[PDB]
Amino acid sequence: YNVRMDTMANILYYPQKPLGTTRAMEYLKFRELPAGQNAIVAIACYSGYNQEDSMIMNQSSIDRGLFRSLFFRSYMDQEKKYGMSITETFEKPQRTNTLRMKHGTYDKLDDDGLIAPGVRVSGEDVIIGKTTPISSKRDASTPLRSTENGIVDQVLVTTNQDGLKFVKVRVRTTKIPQIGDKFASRHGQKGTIGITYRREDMPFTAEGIVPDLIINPHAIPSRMTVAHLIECLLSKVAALSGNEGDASPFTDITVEGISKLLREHGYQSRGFEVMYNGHTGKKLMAQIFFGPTYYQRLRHMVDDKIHARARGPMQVLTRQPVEGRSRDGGLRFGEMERDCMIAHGAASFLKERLMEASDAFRVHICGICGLMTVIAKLN
Amino acid sequence: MNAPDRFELFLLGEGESKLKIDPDTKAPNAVVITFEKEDHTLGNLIRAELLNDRKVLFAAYKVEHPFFARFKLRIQTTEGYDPKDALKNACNSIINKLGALKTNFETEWNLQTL
Amino acid sequence: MIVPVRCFSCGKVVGDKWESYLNLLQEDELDEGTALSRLGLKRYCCRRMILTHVDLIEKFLRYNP
Amino acid sequence: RCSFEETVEILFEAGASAELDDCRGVSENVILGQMAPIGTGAFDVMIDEESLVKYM
Amino acid sequence: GKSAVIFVERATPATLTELKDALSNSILSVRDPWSIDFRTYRCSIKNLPADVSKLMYSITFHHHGRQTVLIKDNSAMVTTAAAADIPPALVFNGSSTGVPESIDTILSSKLSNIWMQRQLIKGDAGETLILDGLTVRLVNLFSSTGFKGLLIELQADEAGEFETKIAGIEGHLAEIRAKEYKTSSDSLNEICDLAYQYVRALE
Amino acid sequence: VQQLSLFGSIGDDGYDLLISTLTTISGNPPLLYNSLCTVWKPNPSYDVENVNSRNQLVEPNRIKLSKEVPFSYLIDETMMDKPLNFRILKSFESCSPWSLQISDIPAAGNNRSVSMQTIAETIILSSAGKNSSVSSLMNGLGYVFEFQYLTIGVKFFMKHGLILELQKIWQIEEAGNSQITSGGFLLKAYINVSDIDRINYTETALMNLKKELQGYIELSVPDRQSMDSRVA
Amino acid sequence: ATLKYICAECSSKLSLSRTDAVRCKDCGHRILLKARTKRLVQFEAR
Amino acid sequence: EEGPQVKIREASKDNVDFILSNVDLAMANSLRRVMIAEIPTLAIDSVEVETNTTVLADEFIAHRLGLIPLQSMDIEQLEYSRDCFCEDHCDKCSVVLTLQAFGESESTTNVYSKDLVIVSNLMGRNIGHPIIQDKEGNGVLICKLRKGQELKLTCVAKKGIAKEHAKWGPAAAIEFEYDPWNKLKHTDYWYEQDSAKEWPQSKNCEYEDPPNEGDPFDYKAQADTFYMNVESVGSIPVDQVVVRGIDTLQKKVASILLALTQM
Amino acid sequence: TLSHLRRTNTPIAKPRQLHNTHWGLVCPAETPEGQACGLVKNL
Amino acid sequence: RGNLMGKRVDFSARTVISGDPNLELDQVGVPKSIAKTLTYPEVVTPYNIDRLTQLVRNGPNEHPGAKYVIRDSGDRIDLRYSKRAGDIQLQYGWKVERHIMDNDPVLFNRQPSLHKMSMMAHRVKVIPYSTFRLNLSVTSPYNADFDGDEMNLHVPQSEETRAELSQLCAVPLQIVSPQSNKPCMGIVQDTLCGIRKLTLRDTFIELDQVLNMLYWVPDWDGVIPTPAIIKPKPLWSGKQILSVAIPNGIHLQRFDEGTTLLSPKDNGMLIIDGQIIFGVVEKKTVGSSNGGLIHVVTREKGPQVCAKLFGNIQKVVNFWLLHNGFSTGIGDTIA
Amino acid sequence: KAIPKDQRATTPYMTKYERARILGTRALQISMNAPVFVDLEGETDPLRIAMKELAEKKIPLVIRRYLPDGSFEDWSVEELIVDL
RNA sequence: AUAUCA
Ligand SMILES: [Mg+2]
Ligand SMILES: [Zn+2]
Ligand SMILES: [Zn+2]
Ligand SMILES: [Zn+2]
Ligand SMILES: [Zn+2]
Repeated sequence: YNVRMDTMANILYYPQKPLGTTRAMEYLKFRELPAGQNAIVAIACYSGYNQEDSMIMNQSSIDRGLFRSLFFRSYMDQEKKYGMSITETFEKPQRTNTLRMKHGTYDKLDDDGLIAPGVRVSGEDVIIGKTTPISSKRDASTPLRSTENGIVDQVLVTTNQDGLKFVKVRVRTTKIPQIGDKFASRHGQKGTIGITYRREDMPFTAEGIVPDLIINPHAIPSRMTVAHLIECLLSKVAALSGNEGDASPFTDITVEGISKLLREHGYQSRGFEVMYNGHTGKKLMAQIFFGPTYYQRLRHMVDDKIHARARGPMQVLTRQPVEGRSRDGGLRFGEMERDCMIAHGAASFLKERLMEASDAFRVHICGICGLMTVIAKLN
Repeated sequence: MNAPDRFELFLLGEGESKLKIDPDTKAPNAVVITFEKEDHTLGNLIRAELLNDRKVLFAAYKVEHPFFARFKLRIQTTEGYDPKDALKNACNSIINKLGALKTNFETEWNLQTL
Repeated sequence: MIVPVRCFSCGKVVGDKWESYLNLLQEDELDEGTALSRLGLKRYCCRRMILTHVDLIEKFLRYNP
Repeated sequence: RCSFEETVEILFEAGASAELDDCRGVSENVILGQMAPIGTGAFDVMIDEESLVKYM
Repeated sequence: GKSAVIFVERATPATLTELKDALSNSILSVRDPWSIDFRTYRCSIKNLPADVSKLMYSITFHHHGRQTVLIKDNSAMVTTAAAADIPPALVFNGSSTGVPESIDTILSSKLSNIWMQRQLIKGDAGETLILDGLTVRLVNLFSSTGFKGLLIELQADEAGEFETKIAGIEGHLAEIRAKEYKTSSDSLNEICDLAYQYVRALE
Repeated sequence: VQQLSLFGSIGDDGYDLLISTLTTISGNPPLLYNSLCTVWKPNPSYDVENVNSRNQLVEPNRIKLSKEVPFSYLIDETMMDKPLNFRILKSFESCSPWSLQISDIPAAGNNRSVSMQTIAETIILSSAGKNSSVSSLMNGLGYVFEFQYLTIGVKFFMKHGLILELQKIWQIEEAGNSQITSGGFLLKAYINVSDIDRINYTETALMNLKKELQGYIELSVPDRQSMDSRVA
Repeated sequence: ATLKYICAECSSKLSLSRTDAVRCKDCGHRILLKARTKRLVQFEAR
Repeated sequence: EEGPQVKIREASKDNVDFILSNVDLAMANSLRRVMIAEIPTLAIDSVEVETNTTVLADEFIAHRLGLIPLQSMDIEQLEYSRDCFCEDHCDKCSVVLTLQAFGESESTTNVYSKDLVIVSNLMGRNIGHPIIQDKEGNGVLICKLRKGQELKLTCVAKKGIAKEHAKWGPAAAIEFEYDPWNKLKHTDYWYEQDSAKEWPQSKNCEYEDPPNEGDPFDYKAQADTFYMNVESVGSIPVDQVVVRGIDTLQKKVASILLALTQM
Repeated sequence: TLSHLRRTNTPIAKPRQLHNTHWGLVCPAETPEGQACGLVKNL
Repeated sequence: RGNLMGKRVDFSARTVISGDPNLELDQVGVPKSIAKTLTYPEVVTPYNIDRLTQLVRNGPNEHPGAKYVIRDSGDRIDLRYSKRAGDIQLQYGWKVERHIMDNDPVLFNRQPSLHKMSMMAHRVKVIPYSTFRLNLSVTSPYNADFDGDEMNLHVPQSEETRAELSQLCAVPLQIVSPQSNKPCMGIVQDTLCGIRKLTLRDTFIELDQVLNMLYWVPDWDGVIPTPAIIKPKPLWSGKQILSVAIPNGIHLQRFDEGTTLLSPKDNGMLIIDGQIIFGVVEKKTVGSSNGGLIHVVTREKGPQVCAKLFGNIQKVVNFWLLHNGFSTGIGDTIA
Repeated sequence: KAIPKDQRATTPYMTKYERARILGTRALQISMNAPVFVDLEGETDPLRIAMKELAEKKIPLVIRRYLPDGSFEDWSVEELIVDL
């Protein structure tokens, strides 16, 4: 990973092999190159911040490196040749002789038009300085995505098949598990973080153990993901025994077999453990199903999703808001949304959405032939 | 990104008192103390000690939302007794109890040879 | 990749214990469960830290610059 | 009619038949960007100078 | 007039009272409470000529005029935000608008690029203890980070016996087990030395 | 502080008539006064970024120091024994207290009935220490002397806090003082306002004075840019 | 002092300017890197 | 002696097993919470990287450096930089650590918490020493280098609490139990046939009298007697995790009394 | 990466269903949800 | 279909949704960043002039701040760059484009939108963290969950538009729906699960917890109800302390299979004057049911009263269950 | 054509839509510095002002209620029953 | 255009 320039690369800080494994994984290179970490998971009802597929994370564990990841994006740019005379250039543009400059800052550019690796960047800042001389010259520079930030990892200069100077810039960030951040077990049991609690707020075993993750009991029944519960029980034994827990498909391993082994370790056979409430210290009237379960960190993180707009770039043809988060677009108040407004009887709210909040324009029409013919020299 | 600074949990805000004592309207001789940059650590401790006070009629605390480190504590006492005084005494009792706890641990620790 | 300092769940330093664990296995031939326990890793949260670690750093070192 | 399914084949025929759209549908006023004649816009609002001068 | 400021670094909110009682048999009367703000500004100039501080202190006395003394490089400037303290002649010729504000407000709103407020120590509900020819003021100083210490302001009209008066108060500090404290009675115009003393005792 | 004002002017010959008019209109004869102003700017040798600790843009501005001087310092020997009254204007250790002011460019707005300027002021009462001169103190703040001017005139106290100044201004330099107002007097009418009401009320007072002098002397709103002390 | 660009494989420093020839001195390979800023970067240890 | 009482069961450099009798569960817990969260410690907080030729990221390494335990015995005589009067840090408020490492060896060169050197003046106080519990005396393994792999950096360690970051957490797991026979009826035991056979008996059962079935339910009964185990990371000695915990909670309560006083 | 190098596309009777003949040749679980469901086979 | 009958729009915002037991039914947690972007154009008026001047002073970066000033003249002042962003003196009739603030009415929507209830008006609540937070009982109408769902937010720009939202499509109004002439929001998950557990005959609460459970109800009269058991030891039942959330005047009767006036199996339901007499509270009672506690409350007391009841029932129940706990294991599948 | 007051047959009660639109309109006008026909008992929000004006039936507006044929009945806000 | 998200 450290020697390749790819657009986007996500690497887990401290990957862990799973406590519960398949005999088939041997060939899949999975234990050598894992996709997650064995989290200490309590299936409990706690503050109600884990309702409807959400989960609670141990904010204490997150600090210790649980689920952090590296992030590398790579920005590219060419120095194109437009015919006999016109040639783009790598340089730090000067605002007096360069048109349509980016509002972002150009100070982090060395005179070769690149940021040296090691400089910390931030939104709207200029990674690569470029101008497309035409006459003095327009600004063709590359700014860092406005929704991101980080430190420049590496910057390389090259020529291609025909010898056009082109430069690749890598930017490294460390993404620390936040709220809308998605995670799942290996049982189609997905969810986002609802809240993160510190160790003291968390429920705890008399032994001093605390969950990394709190998942809701309400997941399990309707879903019938029994293997999730077994994964856990087996992983608990595996963790204590120091033996690889064989979670392979068609085998002679029984929930009874594993139960017996867990009782040999001092824990209650069905994985339950008595827990104490973190805020009061009072024993919970319920005993919580507690043990390690292999959880995966998924590509969907809240900060790459979050988007808001209030007047912005417009299309040329339709003169309406541009598309997508990427382009600082506006959202679509579509047909089905029009319908709801019509159902509500929100006549003026609708007019506003369709006019003031988007499209709205003024023409002069003729009273004889109701056409937009009128040569309004309004002045 | 929309993440609040970690010190916001314990470090008082610009012009923000630890305590804000407001009087309860619905009940006679009852008050509501809002504790800024505090959690269960202190709330449940105080509430439980006020419960030991005989002249205290009502005592409860609540952390209205977990994103904010603050809690409202409601104290109701018998007529003539002041709830601020009730809180003052429970605070004192706690300290004196902890003082003995330290003294007792220290004595017992010094006896150990490990 | 590279042993975690401190167990995520309780924060018992686990950074020192790596080589010592790997040694109690080659040199002492000992099974994983005893080595962990020898090293005083009693809670399963701490056990899982070492037991399930994949020291990818060692492969990473195999590349020249 | 053109906002559902037949669009252009409906507007050509609309042309040669010299149709006249009275703009009472919700669709029309939406295309036109005017306050639709639905709930909130199903009636009109007027100031009365009589009642106005009465309250002062 | 004469003065001295004693700042008890190692102490707690209680230390004030402990010292308050060690004087119980020396007290006479108690006048109105006092207040005080102690600000620290750091200069942002990057060419600053060698040996020119980058630090400037602002000492605001409450109802000692609502006056603020600026201190930098052993020099002081006395200012006031009180319209009532404006010299009559300046109001008459229009030099003044008759409606002044604090030099600190000016610093933070008009000169903020040059001067940045680093710290703000406040002392509220202070106590004015009146002894024999020696007025002793006590107040607990607090920062944005909780308690910061105890401050003793010693003012005495009696130009004579003073070195004794200061030594006496330092003694009552030894009694209450108040060790590791700083005392200043240095000098650079009363309000100015007093302000300076706070700086010496707190910086 | 908010200063609402209007300005005007008259040539030396219009003096007596104007004094007579303002005396009847206000009920009181004029009062002689003077003031010395010294303007200071950020030291150009030093350079600092123009931003907050919060990284917010701060615009560099001039600081104005102003005080009075005893009239006797403005009367030479030729001036000697001349009624110390309004007619005199025609024949033209530590630091002292000073008024320190920083002003903002007047409020924006087309068709403003008056000029409205915000003024931050504090009072310097005294100093002590090594470098106690007001000059050193300004340097300590990171400022340097730029220019200074003397203003001599007569003022009238009117109703609702309205003040009228008839002034002459002289810039001061060793090369010599030059009269900025050479030819006549700068006329200024203003009210200092520490609520929207009192602001619209003050505007009215100024407007009534403008109205009452219409035909004789005109009072108008000066150009915002002419009342902007920012350094650039 | 000063290493404008580094080599990808042999890791030998290069220090070249505009129109100097995008290649390494000894080995062929036109790859070449950039070498860290001398403006030292600080990180919070959290 | 007086109010609540302690009876230590076992001691070491790393553990304190004890019994806390004549106490409110609320108090036992509030102490437990404080030990985890509010006791101050010294930990690396800023990492300026001069050179890094390693297989690991600048911040990956940086993160680890915070989790390395530092001597926080005399932490109480160090100021929080926030409260300190300088510009950033100084001696009165920080410990400066240095780390220079290089792959001289053909074999893999290791970087340990022992390889950290104090560059700031300690004012002769027990602070900033990387805690080494390691038998071979190496401490925490920070990094691995090959040949021309250099790591040159500077660390600024600062006073802090676990609420700000879990790196300033002086305690590992805190064991906490009460009523090993469920005499209080504080839990309804989930079972299949017999809750007594199905659920394992606590160690602490031996330190309490079994209920004896031929007795009615003691409703009047309240929770006192808490079997706890405090585990230290290194920064502060096990005893001082308990003591400083008791003291922090005491100071925390005093602030409230004082707040009321100013009001 | 592995599962991408074992992916099968089927362009355009009841193709989406898991056939008996798919035993041991194609994965009964690895298929997309929606539009391409059962038309994207995995070896 | 795509530029006229539906079009993308400005004053729109979208992010990942997550639940909250501490939000009121009708509110929506809005991330600070989203609030700092979305704007409402407010006309300078004697009533707001001072407040508005302050948000202008606060500027585009501080939370309760503003982005633009619109003069009578028509030209827009950008507070981010204007050299006069400080000394900006407002005039009646100007517009201050200020940030979205706590209690502004906003259109919240989950696509598809095959319902009028798929777009409802919520009260803003500016909060930290990057997700839109919603009350759990409002989940069902939108058809949302927190497995990675995103939701749309639209901001009205006129006093008229705002009224439309607040007066016609606000969440409390939408509780009883015409789709099936019954409530379209009810008590779910933790709160539903905890509500059964709380209301069993077996379930008794000690004084300490009763006081916290009481204080937790935001409209509680301050009256400690007489314990169902006064000596040996004062004890309250679940039924009793839940009834504090049930408003006075609320009358309900339900007979399930085998219900007598002696309800031996704690069958059916009997609520007299907003006080439970018998039976266990669950889906049939507190869900989005035709005969529902919600159906009666909306109809009898009002939509605003019923919306408060949701929050109330959840604040008590969730608190109780936080301390009681609830789990699920393999042991629960074992027969 | 306009139906005479004596021949009006639409509801004597104000529709949800009418009330929402009156409140919207007044609030808008109040916000555009229109004269307020009630004592603002400290009120500052134009909708809360509108609510107050409608509460005392001091809103000088009339609802022109159109019939499908094109005719209409005019109703004063003062005369419409507000049971909503 | 493919992949993907609920
Ligand atoms: Mg979903
Ligand atoms: Zn025409
Ligand atoms: Zn652990
Ligand atoms: Zn080479
Ligand atoms: Zn310092």
